[PDB]
Amino acid sequence: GMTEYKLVVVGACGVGKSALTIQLIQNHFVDEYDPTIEDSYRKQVVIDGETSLLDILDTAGQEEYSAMRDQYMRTGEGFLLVFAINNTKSFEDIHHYREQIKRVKDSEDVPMVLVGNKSDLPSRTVDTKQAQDLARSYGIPFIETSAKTRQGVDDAFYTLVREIRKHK
Ligand SMILES: */C=C\C(=O)N1CC(N2CCN(C(=O)CNc3cc(C4(C)CC4)c(Cl)cc3O)CC2)C1
Ligand SMILES: Nc1nc2c(ncn2[C@@H]2O[C@H](COP(=O)(O)OP(=O)(O)O)[C@@H](O)[C@H]2O)c(=O)[nH]1
Ligand SMILES: [Mg+2]
Repeated sequence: GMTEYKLVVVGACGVGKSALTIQLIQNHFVDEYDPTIEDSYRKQVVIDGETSLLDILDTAGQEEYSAMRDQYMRTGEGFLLVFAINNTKSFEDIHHYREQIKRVKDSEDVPMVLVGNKSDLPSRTVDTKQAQDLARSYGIPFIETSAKTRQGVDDAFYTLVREIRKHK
């Protein structure tokens, strides 16, 4: 059929995973989205002239790391590592998410993008420099987003597709 990318949105509770997903899919900001609901949504896009379908998995719920769940996560082709720029713990968590993804994929070369969300807030506690430097050490792109204003949303997901398209 037509080209498909499975993109998995990860990161701590409350960082804006669901809001980023729904902004990408239907261009509206959701204020309240149940943190236990993990759903996927598919969107037709055109990225660098190539039509494709993005299958976006908005991860949620309990943090349980089992063989079956690992194998399910392994079906993701690229991962958005999302933290919130006003939540230092969510940034500290990022390496844990990354290491679990590498483990399940049996690869140190998995397509990923680091996303600092909630850029519209007055309350930053994570410096852009620190997140850029982390992403550089990982060899992956860094995007800042606001699911509220939509700034950076398409850049984050389309950058992740472009990372997948490099992947050997
Ligand atoms: C407040 C709820 C919420 O938004 N979230 C909890 C946090 N994660 C949800 C998804 N999750 C798991 O399902 C644990 N299993 C698991 C996850 C991964 C990832 C790191 C998500 C890719 C992998 Cl690779 C394997 C397995 O088994 C973690 C916590 C978001
Ligand atoms: N100001 C602001 N609030 C946001 C943004 N993204 C998410 N939120 C709010 O942050 C809370 C958590 O968002 P949610 O999408 O549920 O995060 P998730 O737990 O990672 O799925 C909600 O009240 C959202 O409306 C953002 O970019 N800016
Ligand atoms: Mg959610």
